[PDB]
Amino acid sequence: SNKLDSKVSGNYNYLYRLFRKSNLKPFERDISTEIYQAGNKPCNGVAGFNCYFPLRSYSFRPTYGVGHQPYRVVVLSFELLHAPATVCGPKKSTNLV
Amino acid sequence: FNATRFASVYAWNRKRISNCVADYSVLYNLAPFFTFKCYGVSPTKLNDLCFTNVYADSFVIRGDEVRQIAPGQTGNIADYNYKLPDDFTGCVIAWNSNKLDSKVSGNYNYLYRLFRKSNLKPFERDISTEIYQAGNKPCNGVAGFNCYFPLRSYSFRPTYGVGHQPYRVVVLSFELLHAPATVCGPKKSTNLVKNKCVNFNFNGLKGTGVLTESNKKFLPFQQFGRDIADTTDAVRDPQTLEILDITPCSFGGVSVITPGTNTSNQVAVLYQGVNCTEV
Amino acid sequence: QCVNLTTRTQLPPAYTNSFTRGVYYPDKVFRSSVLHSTQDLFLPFFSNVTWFHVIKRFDNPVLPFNDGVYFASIEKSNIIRGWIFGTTLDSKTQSLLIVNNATNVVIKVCEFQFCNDPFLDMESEFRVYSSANNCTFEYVSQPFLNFKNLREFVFKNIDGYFKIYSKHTPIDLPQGFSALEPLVDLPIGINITRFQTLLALHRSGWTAGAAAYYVGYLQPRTFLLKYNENGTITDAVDCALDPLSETKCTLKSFTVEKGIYQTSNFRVQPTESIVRFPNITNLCPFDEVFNATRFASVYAWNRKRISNCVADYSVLYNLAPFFTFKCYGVSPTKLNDLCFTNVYADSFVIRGDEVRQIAPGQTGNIADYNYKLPDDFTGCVIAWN
Amino acid sequence: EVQLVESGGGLVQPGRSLRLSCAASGFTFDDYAMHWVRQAPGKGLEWVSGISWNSDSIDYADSVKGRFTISRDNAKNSLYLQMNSLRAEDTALYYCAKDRGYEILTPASFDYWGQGTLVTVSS
Amino acid sequence: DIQMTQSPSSLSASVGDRVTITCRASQSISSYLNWFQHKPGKAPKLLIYGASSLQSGVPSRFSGSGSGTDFTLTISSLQPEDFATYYCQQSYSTPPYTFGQGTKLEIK
Amino acid sequence: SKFGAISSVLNDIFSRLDPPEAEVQIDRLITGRLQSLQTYVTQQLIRAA
Amino acid sequence: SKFGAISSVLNDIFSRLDPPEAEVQIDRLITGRLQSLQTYVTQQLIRAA
Ligand SMILES: *[C@@H]1O[C@H](CO)[C@@H](O)[C@H](O)[C@H]1NC(C)=O
Repeated sequence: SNKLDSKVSGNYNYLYRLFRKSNLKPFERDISTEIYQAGNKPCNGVAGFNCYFPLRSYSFRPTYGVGHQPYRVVVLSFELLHAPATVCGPKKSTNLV
Repeated sequence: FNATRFASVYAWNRKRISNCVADYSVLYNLAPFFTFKCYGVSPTKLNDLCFTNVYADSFVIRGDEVRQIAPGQTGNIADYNYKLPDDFTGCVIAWNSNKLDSKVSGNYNYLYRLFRKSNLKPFERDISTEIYQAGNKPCNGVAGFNCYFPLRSYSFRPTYGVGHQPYRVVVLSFELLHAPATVCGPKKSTNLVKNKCVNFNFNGLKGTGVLTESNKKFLPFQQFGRDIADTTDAVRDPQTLEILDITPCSFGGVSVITPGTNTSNQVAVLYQGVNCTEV
Repeated sequence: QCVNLTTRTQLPPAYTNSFTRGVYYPDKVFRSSVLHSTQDLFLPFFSNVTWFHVIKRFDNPVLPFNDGVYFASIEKSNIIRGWIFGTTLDSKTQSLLIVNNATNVVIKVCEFQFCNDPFLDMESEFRVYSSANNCTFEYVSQPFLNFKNLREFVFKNIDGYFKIYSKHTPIDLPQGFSALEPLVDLPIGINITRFQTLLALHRSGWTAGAAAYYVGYLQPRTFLLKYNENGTITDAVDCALDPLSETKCTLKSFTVEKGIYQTSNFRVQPTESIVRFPNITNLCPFDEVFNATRFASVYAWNRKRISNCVADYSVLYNLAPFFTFKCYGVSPTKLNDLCFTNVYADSFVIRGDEVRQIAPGQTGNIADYNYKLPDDFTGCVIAWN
Repeated sequence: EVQLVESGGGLVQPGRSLRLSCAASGFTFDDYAMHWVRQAPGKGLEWVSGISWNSDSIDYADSVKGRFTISRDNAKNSLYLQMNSLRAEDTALYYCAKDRGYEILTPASFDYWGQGTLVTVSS
Repeated sequence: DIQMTQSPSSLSASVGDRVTITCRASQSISSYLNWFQHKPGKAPKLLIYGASSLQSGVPSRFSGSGSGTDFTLTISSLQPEDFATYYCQQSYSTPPYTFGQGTKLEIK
Repeated sequence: SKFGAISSVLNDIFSRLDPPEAEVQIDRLITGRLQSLQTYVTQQLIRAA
Repeated sequence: SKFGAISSVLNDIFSRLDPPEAEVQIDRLITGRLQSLQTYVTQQLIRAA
């Protein structure tokens, strides 16, 4: 996405969480903005040391590294059941015999 | 792993580790340790098993040579520098180290053997610098025609591509066996429970059964104990040296006595081969 | 400190019968009242083993290690002190050394410089080696120690591991049975083909006390071992001694009733592996490529195709003048075996500083403007002055 | 937490010679390389010289070649740098940098430094 | 030869701001630079080595990014103890260990 | 009998390996033991006849 | 019969194939031969009865 995501000062429009409470279950999302428990002493709303904020900002720039370029990723999950499939391929339809 | 300088691959360094608690999450959470691939043990399980003695073999190779560090894999380093036995259980950790072992002018501290009369045996180190013989005429200490120096220096430079960047490799080999284990994984002990059906875990040996006192006299070095079916029936408590007998929990067959459902639906139950005071 | 002794007496070694000694616990598991068949390096029953006496007798020869060693010692006053293992028996190749003095035991693997007559001499005089350059392992522990002492040792070298089994007994070899428990394992990982024992001399000249030691060689075979109720080995049957023993081994029993039984077939073990191919003709034309008088310019690099011939890459591979062997995507040692559809030879002339530019991921005048190599380049480059 | 002591500075006539000594005690000195770098009073850092863990590979700055020499004594864990043929442009500060690796020309960077000693070259 | 440039020389900020500084390299040198905080009153310190490999012992507020020629350091917190000059130094080129020109950073 | 698996004990396979290939090892062990049981049952049937 | 393996010659399997899957191929061949011999033995037993 270099041709579409390229700011000379670094694009901050995309953010990424680091310090989550624990490993996430597959297919789940968290929009928690609470300060992460980054030690033994409870945070109790106190930030800084011993309590780090999970969110961080991407620094994508037009001339970053090849691996440092932003990549748009779309994952399609397909579920097939005995129910009539509503999303099928472009194959044509004939007359039954 | 934090050693400043590793040894040459032909004279690979070996260290013995025993009689301690080993935590493998320390190595696992470091980003640079990229190639962390293990034969015979899944990495996630290393936190629970218990080993007798472990070996760490450290060296430095070329980036593309990492694929040659594998059991049953043929290679230049495999044939003449370091060969992994086919029946090898353990892991390999290879990570790029271009930041330390590369000189802009050129690094020449690492050497690898190129020629040898015969393939190396597993875990064999050959430090011979004799001039390789390629012809019928004897070398006689002269590196002339058909007389070559088997050692060649890796000329690592930062300007190279990923195909020739130096890679630091550490191979962890486990002496997993019936011997009394001393390299212990991170786990907490528990009080001894006797004379009931319990799920026991003795030095990574999982099982289910009844633990009783036994009169068997283990040899002072003899740890486990088996039977005609080759299953662990007698064991030794690691914390305190006593002999325990393992008995499978009470089971049996259940059959139903019943007249035809056409006439009635009452039933009786027969527990086969057991006195029902122990049902 | 090297001292040469001229009091040795030349005599052919004695020979005696091994009887039924030389069994050791194969593993560290516990089995009771069960018969177990195991195949490993074992000392054959009733083998003819070498016998040495020391008294004015002095037997300190260098013996081949073969696949293993069984070392028995009939001893009083503990006049025998240690062992030496190695191949070249000097500092050229690393050698292993064991001693057991009056205080402890010393184990050292180093490139020692042994004297031609290593021996010891109350005992306060040790003369076994002169210099030690490079060491790789050390270990200090507790001392091991009418003839009254019998020591049986088994030395094995398998897969970088040196296994030592020991057994002590209070008393020719007595007629009896005694299994050897496993004593120590060593992570040596070197080559061992020769060995010798180490002796101590009594000084009052010098006289050696009466002692004897026996040497047998291990062979790969199968033994059937019987465990008693206590869990200790009491009897063993060789599986390749005589047909009665073979029948016992097959039936997995120590008593055979009257009848006829089938054991195995007639078998000759292989010795060598033979490989055959036709005559190696139609060699590829490498001489016109390398021994060419004139090469073309780098921009107009000469391109030649090679196919339908046998390519002996060893010729180019074995010339020293060709200093730089930089190959990408394939190892030089498998150039002799790995086969390809076609070979493309691009010949040109460049400077010394631009040699590195013809490689994947490189930049420069030659790489960009004269000759460009792909990132996934499978082949070698050769450069010579 | 490693400690780097530098001494031997002062006032000197241009064209003379003197000594700078740097000693380290906070780590194992045998397997770490060191460098000498310069901070000008009105200009930024610029590399001067460097030596490896052992005295095998040695290098000097382009404008500095043949003028100053460095030495390393692993016995008492110290290194020396000799001021020779000084002029008016050598009145700057010197820092005793510690390398991350073992060699002299590596991508390895400098980890820990200490308070340098001030020198000036004037009449 | 290698040439390095630092577009910012003096910058103004506050205690609770977020600021970035960038360095430019004349030729591609495979992202092998280190970044130095030079306090005028004490010994200067290493903060990040390599492309984006944070040196242990320092707060993780500082963030490095970029590969090739343009590299960017970012401060998200701007603590009142960051009155220093920031340096970016290369260790890849044939001219060994050439440093950059100073980057004054202050808050007003 | 190992039947070609890395070990002849199910507990060792489970505690030593993750499911993805422990299932292959257990497949080998189960098929071997099932074949042995089939042989025993067939011999019993013939002897019963 | 290859018994579903790559080749039906034991030595060819051992020669041009690395041990990691050569072991699987050898297991396939040997188990096929065991099953065939088992079938032959069962047929012989029934004919003997
Ligand atoms: C074990 O050996 C002792 C003699 O040392 C003997 O008295 C005892 O009966 C043996 N054990 C058994 C179970 O027979």
